Order: sequence, then C-alpha cells, then structure tokens
Amino acid sequence: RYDVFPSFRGEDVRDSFLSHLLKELRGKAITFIDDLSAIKESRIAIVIFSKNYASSTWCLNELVEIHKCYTNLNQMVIPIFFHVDASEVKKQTGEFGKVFEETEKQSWKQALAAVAVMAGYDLRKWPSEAAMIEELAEDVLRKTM
Amino acid sequence: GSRRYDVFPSFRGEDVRDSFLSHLLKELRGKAITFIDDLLSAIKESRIAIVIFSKNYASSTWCLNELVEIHKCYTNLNQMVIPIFFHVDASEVKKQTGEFGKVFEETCKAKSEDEKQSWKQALAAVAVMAGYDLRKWPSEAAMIEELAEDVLRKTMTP
Repeated sequence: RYDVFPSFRGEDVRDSFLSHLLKELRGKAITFIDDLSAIKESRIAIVIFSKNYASSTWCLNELVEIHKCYTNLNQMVIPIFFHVDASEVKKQTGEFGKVFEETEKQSWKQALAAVAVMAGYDLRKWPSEAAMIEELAEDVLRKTM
Repeated sequence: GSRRYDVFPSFRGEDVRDSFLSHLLKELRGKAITFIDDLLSAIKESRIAIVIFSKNYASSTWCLNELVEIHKCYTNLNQMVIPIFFHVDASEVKKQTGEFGKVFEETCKAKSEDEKQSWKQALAAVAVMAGYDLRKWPSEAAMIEELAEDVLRKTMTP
C-alpha cells in the first residue's frame, strides 16, 4: 500500500523536521500515512529517534511492530538520529536511557538495539537538515523501485 | 576481483600521524580493517577512503592529488569516501575560505590553474559528504570509535 511509515514523537519533530521530510518525500512521489496496523502495509519504516522518542509508549510499541515487520516481512527500516546519541539508543545509556524507562520492557530494548545499528541518518554527520533529508529521500526513492 | 585494502587514509602527517591518526589506525587494526602503510595507485585498490582534513591538508599537493584521485574513484569505481574535519570547519574546506582557504591559496601559487580547479572540485565534493566533524563529537576517542564501527559496516557492502 504505502511507500513509507514514519515513526516519531510529534512533540519533538512534527511541526519542524518532519514537515520538511514529508514535503521532500511528497515532492518525490513517495507515499505515506496522513494522521498502528498500517505498518504492515508499508515497505519502508523511517524511525525518527528524538530526545523524547523514549517517553512515549505508542512510539516504542510502534517500533516493536516495525521490528516484527523487519524480521517477518523484510520491511526496510531507516533510523534517523535527531539530536540524540545513537549509542545511547542502542545501549539505553545516558540521557536517552534515563528517559527510556522512567517510562514488555525487554521486547522494547530488543527493538531499540536492533534498529539503532541499521544504516541510518545521523544528523551529526550531516552539514544540514536540508541536505540530510535530501539524501534520505533519494535513498528511499531508489529503495522503492 | 577483490580490493586489496579496506581503507585508504588520506592525511597530512605533520598534523596528525603521531596523534589522531595513530589512535584511528589502532582502532582500525583492532577491528581487522586493512589499510595501506606509507602513491595514487593504491587509492583505486581500496574500498573506503578516509580523508582527514586538517589545517595543513591544504598545503600538500600530495594530499590534494590524493583527493582528486579519491574523487575519481568515488564517481567511477563506487569508492566510499568518509571525510573527517580535524580542527578545520567543513564549509571552509568546501568553499576554500578562512584559514584553510588561505593555506590552500598559498599552495596554489606555484601550480597549474587546471590542477587547482581539480583540487577545488574534489574539496567541494568530498566536504559536503556525510562525515565526522570533531566539533560535533564529545571526544576524539568517541569519534574514532563511531568511525571504526561505521567503516566495519561499510566492509559488508557488496
């Protein structure tokens, strides 16, 4: 059905980083969902790890479902690391750890560890949000044909 | 036909060999990542180029010719290039401005305008690629660890 499923905490990214990503995707004719069982129906899951991704249960459970569609459906998963250390996502250490379960639990740690290591986009390695989002759209678009 | 080296380090010794480069190479060794010991013919023989931009990278035509060649292999042989910005800022390398631009400009005075255009194109193309700016990492150690894991994954590419 869909080209992309986005998993993100709205408070961190919806009005800003996400709007730019979705605009670039749209302009490349990438398909997604305009606001949980839709994940199955999506070829690519773009996961936006932000500072408060670890505070939402809907986020984490969305991620577990994304992880299941990786292992069972060969859903491709692209993690974005948005002002968030990727090692802290993988190891639930530091700031991101603290937020993690101030908030089952082991299925979560398994998803975070699994997706954190995949080929992704670390804003800290990129000159700008605009350029990173550009590369991400071309990677999704050639990942979709 | 397999490539002889995982990594080709392109760097300015005077800046980095005794310090930052020795730590990065130890980390690479520790993950069984191969690299040449020190020349442009080796470059095409490497899966990954790590370009360490430092203050005096700009002052060495051997580095800049290395960079032109890395660029050629990036577009022609699908070579992966990782830039590192070691106490230079990326846009100064990308645009040849400020400190870095000044050293670069001093270097070009006795050189082909043509060569110079090559150097500018390589600098601009590599400087915008995703990479490791030390300003954006907690420490050299932390950055080198992330870079080495990155390089290791990239050796899983077919």
